This record gives sequence, C-alpha cells and structure tokens, in this order.
Amino acid sequence: MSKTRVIYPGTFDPITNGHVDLVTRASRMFDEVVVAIAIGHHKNPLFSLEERVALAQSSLGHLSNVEFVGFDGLLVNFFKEQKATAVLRGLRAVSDFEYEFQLANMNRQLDPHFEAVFLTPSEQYSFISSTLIREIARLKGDVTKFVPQAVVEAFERKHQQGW
Amino acid sequence: MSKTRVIYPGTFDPITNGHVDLVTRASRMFDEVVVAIAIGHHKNPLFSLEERVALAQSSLGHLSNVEFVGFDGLLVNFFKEQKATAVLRGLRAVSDFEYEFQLANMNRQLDPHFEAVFLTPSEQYSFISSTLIREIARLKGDVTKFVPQAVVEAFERKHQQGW
Ligand SMILES: CC(C)(COP(=O)(O)OP(=O)(O)OC[C@H]1O[C@@H](n2cnc3c(N)ncnc32)[C@H](O)[C@@H]1O)[C@@H](O)C(=O)NCCC(=O)NCCS
Ligand SMILES: CC(C)(COP(=O)(O)OP(=O)(O)OC[C@H]1O[C@@H](n2cnc3c(N)ncnc32)[C@H](O)[C@@H]1O)[C@@H](O)C(=O)NCCC(=O)NCCS
Ligand SMILES: [Cl-]
Ligand SMILES: [Cl-]
Ligand SMILES: [Mg+2]
Ligand SMILES: [Mg+2]
Repeated sequence: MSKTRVIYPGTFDPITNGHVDLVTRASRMFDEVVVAIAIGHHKNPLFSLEERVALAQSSLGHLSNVEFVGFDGLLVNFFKEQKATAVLRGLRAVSDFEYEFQLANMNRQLDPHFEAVFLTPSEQYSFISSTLIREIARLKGDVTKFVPQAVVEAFERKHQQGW
Repeated sequence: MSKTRVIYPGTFDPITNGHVDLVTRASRMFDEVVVAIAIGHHKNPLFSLEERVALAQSSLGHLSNVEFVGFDGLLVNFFKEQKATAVLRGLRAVSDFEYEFQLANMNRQLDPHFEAVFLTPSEQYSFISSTLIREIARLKGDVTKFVPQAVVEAFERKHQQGW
C-alpha cells in the first residue's frame, strides 16, 4: 500500500468556509493534501498569491497533512511534478458538474495517469462561492458568516489600502 | 496514517464495463474497496444476489484489495458496520448528480461521520448503464462491448433457463 497525495487546485480568492470544509474532509481520507493556488498570471485575482496562501495557511495550517503551494501552467504538468494520486474538486451546482466532467476527460487524455475525485459540500456551505463573497464585501456587506475571520480582516485592509 | 476503506454500493444488475472501470480506479486510491451489492428485497433484480456477486468476482477478483458483499437495510448502518472511510459513487448524468448530492446530505445528517466521494466515468463508458444493457439483451441485442464476457454468457443462460 502506497502513500496517497491529492491536489486541490483553485484560485482561493479568497478562501471561504466552503473550501475549509472540503480540505478538512479530504485531509481525513488521504495521506497528503496540497492546496494548490493558481497564480492567475493572465487572470487577475483580487488578492495576491501571498495574501491567498497566508489566508489559507491561517485557516488550515493546524492540519498537519496539508501543504500550500502556488502554481501556474497546465494542471496536468503540476499533477505529474507533484506525483499526485488525484485531483480533488468540489461540486456545488450542475454547471460545475458538467465543466468538471469535461476537464477530467480532457486531462485523462493528456495524461492517462490523471485522476479526479469530487466532493459535494455540506448544505450550510452549498450557497457560498469566492465570487459572491467578493461582491458582498465590495458593496460593504458583512461576510463574517461565510469566511474565516482572517479573511474578514483582509477585506478591511484592502478597503483601507487600495490594493 | 490509518487504513482507508471505501464502499461502492449498487444493485450491479448486472455489472458492466463502467462499474469495472470505477472499481479499478478506486482500488488504486484506497487501501480496501468493498463492492456492496444491494440485495433488493422489495426491489426485484433480474439477476440474483449469487449471480451478481459471482459476475462481480469474475471481473474484479484479480484485484487483491477488493471484497464483495451483499447488503440490505440503510446504507448508513452498513457504512458503520463496515467501519468505512467513505462511500464511492459514479456520476454519469446531471440527474445522478442531483440525487447523489441530496443522498450525501441526508446520510450526513443520519451519521455525521458519513462521507461520499464521486468519480466521473471515462468517456467510453459514459453512455453505459445496467438498465439499458438489460433492455438490449432482452431484445436479443449484443451487449458484448458493454459488459465482461461472463455477463454475456449469463444473459444466454437466462434466455435458456427462464429465471
Ligand atoms: C480551474 C482553476 C482556475 C481553479 O478553479 P477555481 O478558479 O474555480 O477556484 P475556487 O477557489 O473558486 O474553487 C476551488 C474548488 O472548490 C470548489 N468549491 C469552492 N467553494 C466551495 C464550497 N463552498 N463548497 C464546495 N465546493 C466549493 C469549487 O467548486 C472548485 O472546484 C485551476 O484549476 C486552473 O487554472 N488550473 C490550471 C489551468 C488549466 O490547465 N486549464 C485548462 C487545461 S486543464
Ligand atoms: C442506490 C442503491 C440502490 C444502489 O445504486 P444503483 O441501484 O443505482 O446501482 P448501479 O449498480 O446501477 O450503479 C452503481 C453506481 O455506479 C455508477 N455507475 C454505473 N454504471 C456506471 C458507468 N458506466 N460509469 C460510471 N458510473 C457508473 C452509478 O451511477 C451508481 O452510483 C443502493 O445504494 C441502496 O439501495 N442503498 C441502501 C438503501 C438506502 O439507504 N436508501 C435510502 C436511504 S439512504
Ligand atoms: Cl473565483
Ligand atoms: Cl438498475
Ligand atoms: Mg470557488
Ligand atoms: Mg448503474
């Protein structure tokens, strides 16, 4: 029996309670979990790579089997570099499901060793996404219930700097 | 690090190439896989429990980490009896996805330890289901491409007995 290593890729812009839930659930089922934060070199995140990693390590660092790594390029190249057992994704909605099904098959064609496993969210997180959180915060709403406290504060320090 | 045990529940009536693919993929990612064949005490399968188990062991017995077990009752009770890490399901279509999402949440309410992981099929199996296979065989079509050879023969021995 070998050691299992799953990658959880994402922009994590920012990390939410939903992502925390998934990573905790995955950490119980596999030997190593890598939170893989897509840099977004052409794709414009609100929070920088450094902010995103730090926000993630603050919510999940207490789990000893979870690593945190920024990446760019083709997910299958990252998959091979990392020697991963699988990629993990969460599935919140039908459109997620259909995109994810297509990506899994495309990746399996690029690399026959590729594998994708999916979790569905607990219902209390099923309505939460990074995009929507950004939108409420930007309009000065309160996102405390949907994100860790460190993310709450990070939104204030964006309001207060201008970047 | 503990030993992982996932249950793959199903009627497996009969097992298809799609199910074989999923179980092989799961066997690489977890320490033990249990093919859990729902007896169907009120729910009328074409093939008996004994036929279904045998057909499954014939396709998958070569994998040393796969067990085969009939069960009835509440899947969460089976989950606890088996001391499982998770239940595994395949997701072929949108309607699958929505039923599975609801069942995972219902089960998580019955037992907070419950967990469900999902795989999507390779595209060459994405159109295959037990129900459709039964239907083609019943109308004397050829199911050789969609099922292991032992299942082909089992359909002949049903044509030739009458049960
Ligand atoms: C798809 C990319 C951008 C990352 O995904 P995304 O931008 O959607 O990230 P985000 O952090 O918002 O979501 C992360 C994942 O967790 C899931 N998730 C998020 N929030 C929740 C929640 N509350 N509950 C459950 N699941 C959730 C998402 O559905 C997603 O699978 C990334 O994988 C990537 O760029 N990959 C490399 C590029 C590539 O190779 N692309 C094409 C060829 S493959
Ligand atoms: C849902 C039951 C009947 C089994 O599922 P089902 O009858 O759909 O079995 P079947 O063998 O056809 O499918 C098995 C699984 O593999 C998947 N699958 C089948 N063929 C393929 C394929 N070609 N590719 C990918 N996935 C596939 C299915 O989508 C399904 O998840 C069973 O779980 C059950 O009865 N559980 C206990 C009852 C219970 O507790 N029910 C309600 C309270 S939870
Ligand atoms: Cl996003
Ligand atoms: Cl069926
Ligand atoms: Mg998201
Ligand atoms: Mg089926």
